[PDB]
Formats: sequence, C-alpha cells, structure tokens
Amino acid sequence: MELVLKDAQSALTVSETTFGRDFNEALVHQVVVAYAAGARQGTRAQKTRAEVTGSGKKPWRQKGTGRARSGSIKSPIWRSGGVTFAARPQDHSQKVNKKMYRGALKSILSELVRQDRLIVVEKFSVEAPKTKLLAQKLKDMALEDVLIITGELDENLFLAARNLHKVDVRDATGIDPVSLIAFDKVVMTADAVKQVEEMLA
Amino acid sequence: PKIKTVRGAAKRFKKTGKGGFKHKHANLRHILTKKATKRKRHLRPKAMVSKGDLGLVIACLPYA
Amino acid sequence: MRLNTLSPAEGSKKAGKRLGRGIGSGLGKTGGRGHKGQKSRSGGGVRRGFEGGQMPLYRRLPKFGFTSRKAAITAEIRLSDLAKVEGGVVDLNTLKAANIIGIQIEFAKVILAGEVTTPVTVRGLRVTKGARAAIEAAGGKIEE
Amino acid sequence: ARVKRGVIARARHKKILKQAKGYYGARSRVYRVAFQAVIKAGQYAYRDRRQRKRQFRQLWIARINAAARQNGISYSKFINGLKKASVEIDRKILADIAVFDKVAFTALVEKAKAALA
RNA sequence: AGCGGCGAGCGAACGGGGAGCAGCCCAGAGCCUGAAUCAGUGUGUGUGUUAGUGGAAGCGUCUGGAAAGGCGCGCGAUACAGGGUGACAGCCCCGUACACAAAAAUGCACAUGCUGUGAGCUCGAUGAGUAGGGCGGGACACGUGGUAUCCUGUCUGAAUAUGGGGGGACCAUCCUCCAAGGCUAAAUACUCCUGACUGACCGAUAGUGAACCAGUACCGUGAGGGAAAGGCGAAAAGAACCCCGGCGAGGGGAGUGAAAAAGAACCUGAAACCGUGUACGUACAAGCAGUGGGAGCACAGAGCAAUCUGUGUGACUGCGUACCUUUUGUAUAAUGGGUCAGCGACUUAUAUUCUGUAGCAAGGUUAACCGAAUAGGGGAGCCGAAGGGAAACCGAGUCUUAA
Ligand SMILES: [K+]
Ligand SMILES: [K+]
Ligand SMILES: [K+]
Ligand SMILES: [K+]
Ligand SMILES: [K+]
Ligand SMILES: [K+]
Ligand SMILES: [K+]
Ligand SMILES: [K+]
Ligand SMILES: [K+]
Ligand SMILES: [K+]
Ligand SMILES: [K+]
Ligand SMILES: [K+]
Ligand SMILES: [K+]
Ligand SMILES: [K+]
Ligand SMILES: [K+]
Ligand SMILES: [K+]
Ligand SMILES: [K+]
Ligand SMILES: [K+]
Ligand SMILES: [K+]
Ligand SMILES: [K+]
Ligand SMILES: [K+]
Ligand SMILES: [K+]
Ligand SMILES: [K+]
Ligand SMILES: [K+]
Ligand SMILES: [K+]
Ligand SMILES: [K+]
Ligand SMILES: [Mg+2]
Ligand SMILES: [Mg+2]
Ligand SMILES: [Mg+2]
Ligand SMILES: [Mg+2]
Ligand SMILES: [Mg+2]
Ligand SMILES: [Mg+2]
Ligand SMILES: [Mg+2]
Ligand SMILES: [Mg+2]
Ligand SMILES: [Mg+2]
Ligand SMILES: [Mg+2]
Ligand SMILES: [Mg+2]
Ligand SMILES: [Mg+2]
Ligand SMILES: [Mg+2]
Ligand SMILES: [Mg+2]
Ligand SMILES: [Mg+2]
Ligand SMILES: [Mg+2]
Ligand SMILES: [Mg+2]
Ligand SMILES: [Mg+2]
Ligand SMILES: [Mg+2]
Ligand SMILES: [Mg+2]
Ligand SMILES: [Mg+2]
Ligand SMILES: [Mg+2]
Ligand SMILES: [Mg+2]
Ligand SMILES: [Mg+2]
Ligand SMILES: [Mg+2]
Ligand SMILES: [Mg+2]
Ligand SMILES: [Mg+2]
Ligand SMILES: [Mg+2]
Ligand SMILES: [Mg+2]
Ligand SMILES: [Mg+2]
Ligand SMILES: [Mg+2]
Ligand SMILES: [Mg+2]
Ligand SMILES: [Mg+2]
Ligand SMILES: [Mg+2]
Ligand SMILES: [Mg+2]
Ligand SMILES: [Mg+2]
Ligand SMILES: [Mg+2]
Ligand SMILES: [Mg+2]
Ligand SMILES: [Mg+2]
Ligand SMILES: [Mg+2]
Ligand SMILES: [Mg+2]
Ligand SMILES: [Mg+2]
Ligand SMILES: [Mg+2]
Ligand SMILES: [Mg+2]
Ligand SMILES: [Mg+2]
Ligand SMILES: [Mg+2]
Ligand SMILES: [Mg+2]
Ligand SMILES: [Mg+2]
Ligand SMILES: [Mg+2]
Repeated sequence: MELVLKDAQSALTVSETTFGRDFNEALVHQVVVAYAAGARQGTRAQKTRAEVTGSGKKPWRQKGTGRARSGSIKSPIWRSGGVTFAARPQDHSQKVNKKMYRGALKSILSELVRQDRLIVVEKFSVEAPKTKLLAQKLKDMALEDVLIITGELDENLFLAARNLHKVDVRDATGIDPVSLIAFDKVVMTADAVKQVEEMLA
Repeated sequence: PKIKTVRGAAKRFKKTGKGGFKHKHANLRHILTKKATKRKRHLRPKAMVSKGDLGLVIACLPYA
Repeated sequence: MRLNTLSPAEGSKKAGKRLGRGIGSGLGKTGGRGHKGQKSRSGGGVRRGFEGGQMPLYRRLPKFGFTSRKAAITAEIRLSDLAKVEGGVVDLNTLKAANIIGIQIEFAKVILAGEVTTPVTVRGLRVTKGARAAIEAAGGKIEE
Repeated sequence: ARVKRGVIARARHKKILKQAKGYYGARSRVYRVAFQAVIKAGQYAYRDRRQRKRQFRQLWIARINAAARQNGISYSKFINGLKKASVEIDRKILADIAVFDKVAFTALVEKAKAALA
C-alpha cells in the first residue's frame, strides 16, 4: 500500500494487512469498551448489617407487643440499617486476547486511512519548547484536534503540546485504540509508521 | 473457590470416550452362594450410567 | 468511526434477568421459584447427589480399581509431533525441550495419529506397530 | 450509582390520581384506593363496550314493537315480513324511522304485511 | 495423590515459573598479630523534612440586580491542575508550570576521626538423661490404619565419625545428610497517625452513630445502650419611622433588596390532612360508590341565524359484592394494610457447564512476574487433536476369555 506524505510529497510503502484491512466494528467495540473498563478505579464500599455500628440486642421481644418482629437494629429494612448487598471495592478490568487487541488496532488504522484522518509526514518538530510555536505550526497545517505520533519523543514538542488541550503527543509504542478513535486527526512520522508496522507485524 | 469433587463418586464412576460414565454393578460383594452363576457372570462386566442418573453423576464430578 | 458510533454485534449482549420487579416482567412476586418448599427459600436446596434419602447412586454402587502412579509419568506421542522436535532425533529429552511431553514424564509411546513425512530417528521410546510402519516408510529408524 | 426514586414515583402516582378525578372520598385523593378504583373502572368499561351493543339493540327492538303494534302487527311478524320482502334495513334505522317518519314506517309495515299475505 | 461414620466434608507433596538473595559464630590452643567486620561517639560533604520568594497575558459592546455569558477584536502558555469573585473567567484574585530560599533542629547516604570488637594460617575438637524404645495424648492433608516422620506427660535409654539420622510399615543394598549450641539483611504482614492525589463512591431517612458543641441529650445501679437536628441574601443592606394591641404575642404600612408568598417558624416548597370562595347536584331515598346510557343547569368558543362543540356538574336508568395473600375453592364473617411522603428484598467473588457473539484455529491461551507502560515481554502451565483396560500394558483399537 502507498501512503502519500504531506510535507515531502513522496510515497511510503506500508503493509496492506495493517493499513488496508476491513473495519471489524464488533471487535473494535469490544476492545474500546475493555479499555474504558481498564480505566475504572472501582473504589467504594457500603456497610452491611454486620458493619453498621450498633449492638446485637433484639430491639423488642419476639411476641406480645403487637409490633412486627425485630431482630437487629441493623436490618436493611430499617432506617439507619445496613445496605442489603453492600458494595466492596471491585476490579473492573477485562481480558483482551493479544490477537484481538492487535486486530482491533489494525482495523482502526485502516479505517483512519479510508476516512482520510491519517496524515503522514517526514518530520514533525518545533525549534523551542514554546506553546505558541506549535500552535502556529498546527494552524499552518490546518489542524486543531490532533494526535501526533513520533518515532522518538521530542521533549520540545511534548512541552509545547502540554497546554493545548485538543492536541496530544506520543511515541509509537504508546498508542492506544481510544485515542486513535477520539482525536479528529492523527499525524504520524514516517519513522513512527515503520515502528507501528513492525509492532503489529 | 474451586468446586470440590465428590470423592466418593470419583471412586465409583469413570468417564468414557463419548462422555458417558462406566460403573461397577451392584450385588457382587457377598451373599454369593445362593446366586446363580449366570446372574453373577452378567454382573461382572462394567456398565454405563443410565440417562436418568447422568445428571446426578455429572453434578458430583465437575472435573471428570 | 467515533466513540459514539460504535455498536456491539447483534446477539452479543443479552440483558440479565431481574427478578421481583412487577407483573409485566413475567418474573414478579415469586421470581420463578414457584410456591413454598425448601427450594423457594433463601439459601434453600439440597446438596449434590442427594436423592431424598434413598441410598444415592454414588453409594449404592461399589468402588472399583486403583490409581497407578506409573501412568502419571507415561505419555503418548503423535506422528505429527515427530517433526516438531529440534534436530531430527526424537527421545525423551528432545520431546521435553519441544514441550511435547511434561518435565516429569519417564516413559513415552509413539502412536499412529497424524502423519510423519520426514526421516526421524526414534531413540529410547516405545513405538506402536502402525507407528513403526509409518516412521520406517517415511524413511526413519527406531533404535531401542 | 445510587438511584433516588422520588421524581419517577411522583409521576406515576400523579397519573393514577388524575385518572381518579370525580371519584368519592379517598377514591380521588389516596393513591392506594384510587389505584383500585381506576382498575375497576377500566374493567367495567371493557365489559360495557360489549354491553352497549346489547342495550341499544334492545332499545331499538322495543321501539319497533311499539310502532308496529300502533300499525296493527307485532314485532316478530313485522321482522319476518320484512325478511320475506327482501328488505335489509336494520333495527337502528327502523327505530329511527319509527320515531321520526311515521308515514314511512307505516309504508314499511304495509310492505311486511303484503309479503306475509 | 490421599484422608474420610470412605458420610458430610478435609486436602498435600514432588517437580516447574517468579520476587528477593548472604552468610556466619561458640563448644580451643599455638603462630601471626590488632589486619576484615559490625556497634557507638564526633567531624565534614551532599540530599531531604520542619517557615518561605518570584511567578505570564483583556479590552469594547448587548442582556442583566450583578457578567466570568452573547457578539467583536487582542494577548500568555514548560502555566487551560484546582479554588474564588453579585450567572459559566487561561489573561480580576489565590494559585498552577517553572525557577529559587534556612539562623536553628533533625532523617538518610557517603567521607573522615576516636572507642569497643576482633582478621588470617596451623593443629585439634564436633552439643547425652540426648537419639531410640514402652505407655497416654497431640501435630503432620493423613481420623491407628499396613503408618513412616515430628512434639512430649510418664517409665527408660545408646552409638558417639571404625559412628549416627533419613529415603512413608519392615529388611538388604545404594544414595544422601550430620540432631541433641547459637546469630543473621531482603523479598512478606499491618495503619492509631501525617502529606499529596484519585474515584462510572454517598449527597442530610444517604454517607461515619455523629456534615450541626455526638459518643452529646437521653436511658440504665452498672457493664452498657444511644438519638434527632444542614441551606435568608451577592452583600445584613437583618426591616429607621408610623398605626392596632397589654410600653404584649401577632399584624398592617413604610423602607432595603433583583426578589420579602427570600423576614430570620427564612432556597425550592410535593403529598396526606384542614379551610374560604364560586358552578352544578343533593332532604320519598336502600348496598364496593363505578361503568354504559342520559335530561337539565352553568361556562368558554363558533356561527347571519338555526344552533354546534370543548369544560364542570350529573336528576333518572341497564350492569356491577374492594385489593393482596393463601387456597380445592374467598364479597367472604380467612390474612395484611389508618393515610401520605421517603427507604425497603435474587447480589458480589471465585470455580464449572450450556447458549449467543467475537478472535484465532489442529491448535488456542497465557499466570505470577518484568516493564514507566491497558503496549511489549513472560507459554511455567491449562484445555484440545486417542482410546481401551482395575492395572502392567497395548493402541485405531482395546478389554473380556484358553479362544
Ligand atoms: K496537551
Ligand atoms: K424457575
Ligand atoms: K386531598
Ligand atoms: K453422613
Ligand atoms: K484446601
Ligand atoms: K462581555
Ligand atoms: K478561574
Ligand atoms: K503415624
Ligand atoms: K525418651
Ligand atoms: K548412612
Ligand atoms: K448507632
Ligand atoms: K443516624
Ligand atoms: K424565594
Ligand atoms: K428549607
Ligand atoms: K408554607
Ligand atoms: K312512601
Ligand atoms: K351534560
Ligand atoms: K348507575
Ligand atoms: K396478605
Ligand atoms: K394460609
Ligand atoms: K387454609
Ligand atoms: K381469624
Ligand atoms: K399475611
Ligand atoms: K457462566
Ligand atoms: K464462547
Ligand atoms: K484379546
Ligand atoms: Mg447507613
Ligand atoms: Mg500481556
Ligand atoms: Mg469380592
Ligand atoms: Mg408466569
Ligand atoms: Mg408466598
Ligand atoms: Mg404446597
Ligand atoms: Mg417448589
Ligand atoms: Mg437465611
Ligand atoms: Mg511445558
Ligand atoms: Mg446521586
Ligand atoms: Mg385533590
Ligand atoms: Mg516421591
Ligand atoms: Mg500571577
Ligand atoms: Mg444594562
Ligand atoms: Mg465585562
Ligand atoms: Mg443566581
Ligand atoms: Mg458561581
Ligand atoms: Mg553435631
Ligand atoms: Mg522420644
Ligand atoms: Mg517408633
Ligand atoms: Mg508413641
Ligand atoms: Mg496421636
Ligand atoms: Mg528421629
Ligand atoms: Mg526409617
Ligand atoms: Mg514423606
Ligand atoms: Mg528434637
Ligand atoms: Mg503505607
Ligand atoms: Mg491518610
Ligand atoms: Mg445521618
Ligand atoms: Mg432535602
Ligand atoms: Mg412587632
Ligand atoms: Mg417565590
Ligand atoms: Mg440561590
Ligand atoms: Mg420557603
Ligand atoms: Mg397541596
Ligand atoms: Mg330540589
Ligand atoms: Mg327529592
Ligand atoms: Mg344508605
Ligand atoms: Mg357516557
Ligand atoms: Mg345492581
Ligand atoms: Mg345484579
Ligand atoms: Mg381450607
Ligand atoms: Mg365469588
Ligand atoms: Mg363486613
Ligand atoms: Mg377480610
Ligand atoms: Mg396466617
Ligand atoms: Mg389489620
Ligand atoms: Mg440467582
Ligand atoms: Mg488414554
């Protein structure tokens, strides 16, 4: 497959199985949902009837008073009582098969190419770690909401992108499916493209 | 936790190739003189578990 | 392809039953448990193998047999396994190195299952009659 | 994810109580009683869509009988006469004519009598 | 695997993958000597901790009580974390990124002093009421069992390196280790307490019992038990003064405010429940109180008119014994509910099987762990491609049987 560079007006050769495969929406959906589940902290609890503070005294005798029978002041039927099925901290992460993760990434990148959201450049850098320089460069290339994948993380570029909230900067080994879908455009350097090709085989 | 095998069932049933269970026949432990040789001979080979009992056996033997 | 335009496959995500939520759900009130008895109760039910008190099947039948320690250290090898080892000589060590048999296997037997198409030398294993014919026909040899 | 029930519960109870307007006492004020009254009203209405057809046919028949006997013939003979004359006007219309156009009704009676003779 | 009224249940090890890793001393004399190693006490060098310092960049106009909002044109960003300001602020304020700071005390890591300690070589020595045994118990996954092994209340009792322990009854052989003296970091467990940060956690009947002067009020001889109770406004500008009233309570004006049915019994202000006003019905009429039919009256529209329609009421009339539960069967004189509002019951973890769906496919998949990594590594393992037989064993066959 041939991807046309934007800044050099040349062509780059990439694997058809990586950048030109069909979109498998069900597979991509599973991987994206598992990513969001992996982000969950799962930190919470309530108190069961065993953990509410109070004594185990029977509130009133089983029979004779004319009241419904009571056994615990901590009954979940009662105000101030326990929570019937009180939560505990949970681990929400899902397993994703290695081959399914890689397959989802290939589908996503191929869809980006088909939708013309993947832009390949020879180089992407700024002279100084200044937010204004990166803003001007993105304005020149007509980019607003963009994920930039470089072969080597340029410190100046990373620092310049920190305070721009529509813009993210990563190395090739740090790409993730949700970011690839979520940003309006994806800019990759040629070195990053080669690295991604090798990573996905 | 892991389900626990009913060890007593594991001592009396074995799973066969298509997934049934073979077992040893009852009535061949003792009181043998009064039983006909034909009856005892037909009790010697192992048999398969019946359809109505397969569910109970399977419940007892999750790792069979 | 956006975070709000992805859908799961049809049939992949059946909703769970929610008991005790009204007539229209079909599981209101008793929640499918029927009326009364031990099986309608919280924590209710009888243990595995219970039959109501009649001597259960797993106790009216007799125990049989013994378990052999030597079977636990004996393995079987397929013909298709022969080409998977490293070097063309098949023995206990090379099978273990190729992950065909477990580390504590002391005895192995090659059986006629699958095919062998390359010459191999089998050393120190037992070979079935059919497997020996297949190995020799493929051009290998068997050494005791 | 704790869910408070108040907004939805209020809407449901309010729907029922709105259907209960005009009912007596607790039947228009108290959710437990209003709910039973709304259900029973629905059951009666289902039953009485069927009853309404019966009661109106019964009324039309009674009026036709009166008009026919004013004209000298019973209801049953009048109906048999119309059937023998191949007249297919139904009882709703025959009762309407009996009340509003007595001359036309007399003409129908004459047709029935001629068919019977 | 085994243990087990072989019931209910209990449940290893060998071996493999990882984290972490470290070895020493006494039972003693001579030589050589004060030599490593730790422990303590000073002294310096770094590096934290305990106060702190600087920290970018916005105006005009519309709505409005008030602008941070709309519209227009600018500017900072290694700072668009977060909080506040009369509504939603990168540029008003406090911060934030970043860059700096310690008289004094103190933690850690090095370096360097002083004190104790001994380092190395040779020759020796090698833990006795002990091991083992009998009796009674206990611990071992192992319930006395064919029961090794460990501990010892009781009674006994070796060999000691040419010797002894173990290898699951026991013997022989072989292999392996050296009890009856002791020290030892790391990988592991926990959080009363301190700081920072986070949450598909709660949001006043919830969340701590306790958002509030709560382990209080109150209860109990005592141990002990144990509540309820949050919100005016942006700002008190918290209502000067007048009037009725007991120099009251309460209210009406006035004034403040965007708003006072925001006036402190204060945001919003539900429902049960209780009133005032209007329309219609109702004092000859028998019952789950509705429903089907339906006159008259009132009302709002429309129409030139005739009159029609929507709303309220409902004389008269057909039909008509609530709901839940439990039951063969309930108007049942069987059960439960005085009413409202709020809360109140099939969940969570792991294992296993079946269905759906997705990936890969005769293969599929990794666990702990490593990694800064939702990547990548890690295939230890687990399931599957072969079964038969109690088993040895044989194997697309095998078992049965002399066949
Ligand atoms: K950024
Ligand atoms: K059921
Ligand atoms: K009311
Ligand atoms: K039992
Ligand atoms: K266990
Ligand atoms: K403005
Ligand atoms: K702000
Ligand atoms: K023993
Ligand atoms: K002894
Ligand atoms: K020995
Ligand atoms: K309490
Ligand atoms: K409370
Ligand atoms: K108000
Ligand atoms: K309030
Ligand atoms: K009020
Ligand atoms: K009378
Ligand atoms: K009317
Ligand atoms: K009626
Ligand atoms: K009931
Ligand atoms: K009952
Ligand atoms: K009964
Ligand atoms: K009773
Ligand atoms: K009841
Ligand atoms: K399941
Ligand atoms: K499946
Ligand atoms: K045979
Ligand atoms: Mg609570
Ligand atoms: Mg992984
Ligand atoms: Mg026997
Ligand atoms: Mg049903
Ligand atoms: Mg019931
Ligand atoms: Mg019953
Ligand atoms: Mg039942
Ligand atoms: Mg229970
Ligand atoms: Mg292996
Ligand atoms: Mg909430
Ligand atoms: Mg009302
Ligand atoms: Mg062993
Ligand atoms: Mg500043
Ligand atoms: Mg204005
Ligand atoms: Mg302004
Ligand atoms: Mg406001
Ligand atoms: Mg505000
Ligand atoms: Mg010794
Ligand atoms: Mg002893
Ligand atoms: Mg002994
Ligand atoms: Mg003993
Ligand atoms: Mg014992
Ligand atoms: Mg011993
Ligand atoms: Mg021994
Ligand atoms: Mg052992
Ligand atoms: Mg000892
Ligand atoms: Mg800690
Ligand atoms: Mg803390
Ligand atoms: Mg509370
Ligand atoms: Mg509230
Ligand atoms: Mg006053
Ligand atoms: Mg108001
Ligand atoms: Mg407010
Ligand atoms: Mg209020
Ligand atoms: Mg009200
Ligand atoms: Mg009157
Ligand atoms: Mg009257
Ligand atoms: Mg009466
Ligand atoms: Mg009607
Ligand atoms: Mg009646
Ligand atoms: Mg009747
Ligand atoms: Mg009865
Ligand atoms: Mg009845
Ligand atoms: Mg009664
Ligand atoms: Mg009753
Ligand atoms: Mg009862
Ligand atoms: Mg009652
Ligand atoms: Mg369930
Ligand atoms: Mg087999």
